[PDB]
Amino acid sequence: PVMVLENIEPEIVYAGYDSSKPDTAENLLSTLNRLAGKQMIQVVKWAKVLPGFKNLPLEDQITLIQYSWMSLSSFALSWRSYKHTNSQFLYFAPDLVFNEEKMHQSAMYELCQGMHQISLQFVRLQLTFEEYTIMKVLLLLSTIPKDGLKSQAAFEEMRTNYIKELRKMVTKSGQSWQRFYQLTKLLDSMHDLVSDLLEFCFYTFRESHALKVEFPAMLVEIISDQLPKVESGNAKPLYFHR
Amino acid sequence: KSLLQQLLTE
Ligand SMILES: C[C@@H]1C[C@H]2[C@@H]3CCC4=CC(=O)C=C[C@]4(C)[C@@]3(F)[C@@H](O)C[C@]2(C)[C@@]1(O)C(=O)CO
Repeated sequence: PVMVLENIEPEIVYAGYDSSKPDTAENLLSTLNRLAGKQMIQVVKWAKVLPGFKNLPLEDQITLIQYSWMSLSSFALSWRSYKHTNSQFLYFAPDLVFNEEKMHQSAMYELCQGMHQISLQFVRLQLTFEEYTIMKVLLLLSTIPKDGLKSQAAFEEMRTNYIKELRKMVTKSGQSWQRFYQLTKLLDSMHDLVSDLLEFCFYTFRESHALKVEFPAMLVEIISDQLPKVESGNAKPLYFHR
Repeated sequence: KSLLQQLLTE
């Protein structure tokens, strides 16, 4: 599956950001949401051809993408931050890199700091691309409905196979045992982060009109379905620890 | 047909 993940890995997406324009929160947040829309088209194309995922019913595929989109987006952001800047900045796109200054102007400074902490962890662990690609699949399968999916057994089989796949990757001991522990603790830490990101996302989505924070059609459809489920307690995060 | 539906059933 590791060779498959390397080939289907989505190419970098440009924000189309103009650096000579004013750094207002409305402009910054709207640019990032339009970027999220373009990135998510690739994410869904990547998901569609994943070994095992293609065997889940379409309704379970939609549920998993709607629950995990924020986690996949933040994890990929930290991956680019690590690979292009050695986790000094938040590399949203090649033409949109956040420093402390942009973080303050985006009106989401603490959440940016929270997303930066994950990039810092990637530098500390010296995360490999192979480890990253399996962890991304585990994030796609990290949240399910409270009453489970339509094909819960098929889901559990796929997820166990990807956990085993991560164990096989780190065994390439002692250090490999500590690595599996550290990579799975890092996966669980995404739940707390994503909970805070979605809180601000849901607020800006509700207050889109007053705030003038644009959302592309891709994000409107996902958030319209996701928001009622999360807010009513229908989401069930899956943890490796606790 | 939603955008997620379209992209998963191409
Ligand atoms: C705090 C939230 C979390 C944000 C997201 C965090 C993860 C992310 C990484 C990217 O590479 C591009 C866009 C996204 C996916 C994002 F940066 C934007 O979409 C804006 C976002 C939703 C947010 O700032 C808003 O709600 C703005 O409305």
